[PDB]
Amino acid sequence: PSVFLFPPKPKDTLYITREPEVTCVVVDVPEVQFNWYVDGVEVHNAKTKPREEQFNSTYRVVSVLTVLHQDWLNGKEYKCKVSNPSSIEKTISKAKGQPREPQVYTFPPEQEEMTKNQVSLRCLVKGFYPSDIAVEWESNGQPENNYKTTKPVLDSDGSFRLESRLTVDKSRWQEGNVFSCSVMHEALHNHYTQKSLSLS
Amino acid sequence: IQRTPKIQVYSRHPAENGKSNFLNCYVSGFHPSDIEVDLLKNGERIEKVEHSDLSFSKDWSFYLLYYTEFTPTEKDEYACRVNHVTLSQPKIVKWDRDM
Amino acid sequence: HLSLLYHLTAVSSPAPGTPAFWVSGWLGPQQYLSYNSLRGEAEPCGAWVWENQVSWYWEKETTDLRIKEKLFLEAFKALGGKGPYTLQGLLGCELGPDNTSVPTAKFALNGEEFMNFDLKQGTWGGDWPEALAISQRWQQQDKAANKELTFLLFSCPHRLREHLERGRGNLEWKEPPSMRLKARPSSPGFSVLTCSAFSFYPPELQLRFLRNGLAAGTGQGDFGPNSDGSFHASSSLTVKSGDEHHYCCIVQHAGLAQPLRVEL
Ligand SMILES: *[C@@H]1O[C@H](CO[C@@H]2O[C@@H](C)[C@@H](O)[C@@H](O)[C@@H]2O)[C@@H](O[C@@H]2O[C@H](CO)[C@@H](O[C@@H]3O[C@H](CO[C@H]4O[C@H](CO)[C@@H](O)[C@H](O)[C@@H]4O[C@@H]4O[C@H](CO)[C@@H](O[C@@H]5O[C@H](CO)[C@H](O)[C@H](O)[C@H]5O)[C@H](O)[C@H]4NC(C)=O)[C@@H](O)[C@H](O[C@H]4O[C@H](CO)[C@@H](O)[C@H](O)[C@@H]4O[C@@H]4O[C@H](CO)[C@@H](O)[C@H](O)[C@H]4NC(C)=O)[C@@H]3O)[C@H](O)[C@H]2NC(C)=O)[C@H](O)[C@H]1NC(C)=O
Repeated sequence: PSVFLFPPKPKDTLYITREPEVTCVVVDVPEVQFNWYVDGVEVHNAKTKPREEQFNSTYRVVSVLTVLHQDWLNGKEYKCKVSNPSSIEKTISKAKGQPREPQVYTFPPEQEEMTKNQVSLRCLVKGFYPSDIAVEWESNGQPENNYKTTKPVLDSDGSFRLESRLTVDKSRWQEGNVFSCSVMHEALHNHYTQKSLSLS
Repeated sequence: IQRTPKIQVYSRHPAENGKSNFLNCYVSGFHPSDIEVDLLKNGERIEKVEHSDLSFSKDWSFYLLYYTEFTPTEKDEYACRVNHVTLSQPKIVKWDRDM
Repeated sequence: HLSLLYHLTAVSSPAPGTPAFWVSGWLGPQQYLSYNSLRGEAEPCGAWVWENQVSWYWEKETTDLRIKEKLFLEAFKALGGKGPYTLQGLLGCELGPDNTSVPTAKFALNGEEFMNFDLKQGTWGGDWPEALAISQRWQQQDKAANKELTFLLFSCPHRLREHLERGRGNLEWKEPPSMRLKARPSSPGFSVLTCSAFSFYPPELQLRFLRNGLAAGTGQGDFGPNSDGSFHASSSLTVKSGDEHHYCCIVQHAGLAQPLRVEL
């Protein structure tokens, strides 16, 4: 059997009314018992689901620890010890280092791509640290789903960067609708900023 | 976050048989604030039970005192039963006189 | 350095026949004040019931806590979002050496600190999106920030000074503990030594163990209130069964002139 320790979704770390959780998954298993530690000290508030059978006739066991928002932000370490030869430990945490504010740039479609059923709105996010970030889009203040975002990638200056592309219908753009790139990062004022874009 | 209640059971004055006293069940360190507390005599609930105001500590976790006027005896056993969202089953703590 | 702190709590979904908003008021470690949304009236608690107090004091506590009731319940509207919500507030003041008042104004959402009121600026703020939403709703409501400013910089310091003059007794009260020291068999070869302090005030108390007059450690301590604003504590130490009579328990307390040695 083998373990995989998963960090909280960044957006959950940044909205105090969302539930950030570390997910510790045990694969290729007959019963598993978990221990959890926060900067060495053990805690007892984890929640284990029942094992479940896979196509390949092995059991998968999942234990989740809810974490204090400010604890995750202060770089504390979450250790999930799996007991079943020995115990296997895994540890996870937020990267240490001077937090840095994301820079956000929006790019309208270049007339050339315009002659199409759909057009692509581009959002560049860079100069940020750590890599924990969430990106969303809105039209006239209401969420959009039809977008794609690259993984944070480290840049030559030791900061991270990332691109997001919102595909929309040509008409919706040419009717002059306000579109927004929304970025959630610990280093932003109230963990949120918005860059807005509309046909000039 | 969610926080599981700590449960202490103690008398207000030292436990003397025959002498009138108060039995306390202090429930603390819990979140959220919705919590059910019963004081038991011989594993059966006491109806004439009062409580302090639901309050909270510097860490924002809530606490609450349940108390009843009683007169302990050699034979009689008291306990505190607690239910909270963080508990899959009710939690029962017996009064041990030592503490 | 004595403090007056209100502990305020609102919930978006109160359980049947419990209040959506309630407040307990504290002068140091004693509750002097109770208010809830169902009764709608601030009331003295225990000994403060017969404080040498002015005729309108309780009407003015009521007025202020009703404005806070409305404010806390507006905050939920600014979140919209999902799940049920708990907004808690820790608002008060403490006296500083040269007739100065040091204020406190923190808030927590679902059990976690997220927002404070800046008394220099007269504004709500915190590091969190929910602090932006609630601050903006509050800051825009006519005179909210001014009554918050007034509650903390005028009302809390005056209330504190009046309670020091009119209720000096209540705060200087010294009830030293009644002590017990019992030994119970735990594991074969071993006993648990429990030192217990009953019905004491104030709450600061130190329990430690000696073995033949040498420090044998503090043990593992618990602490709790009684119904009457007095306190209880115990400390347990595990010991060699057949060794119990070599141990005693020492208690330091503001009520006791010299430390008190409790023998088995
Ligand atoms: C027998 O069957 C099972 C089942 O397979 C299942 O059967 C059916 C359904 C098939 O479809 C089949 O494909 C299924 O697998 C097999 O079980 C699998 O075992 C393998 C190992 O052999 C596991 O592979 C690892 O995957 C990691 C990533 O896993 C995620 O992504 C996939 C999708 O891409 C999902 O399927 C997984 O479930 C994981 O998904 C994540 O789940 C998290 C927890 O639920 C989510 O987080 C939580 O989300 C919730 C709500 O959504 C909350 O928000 C919580 O807050 C939050 O915590 C998360 O959203 C979700 N993410 C995504 C993207 O979906 C890999 O990371 C890992 O590879 C690393 O480690 C390897 C060595 O250990 C190494 O070789 C790799 O190179 C890689 O190394 C890493 O590389 C990065 C690169 O930057 C580094 O940064 C790292 O440091 C480095 N790490 C290390 C350790 O070196 C594995 O490849 C697989 O997870 C597991 N599947 C399941 C479902 O459990 C079993 O093996 C089968 N046997 C066979 C076929 O022989």
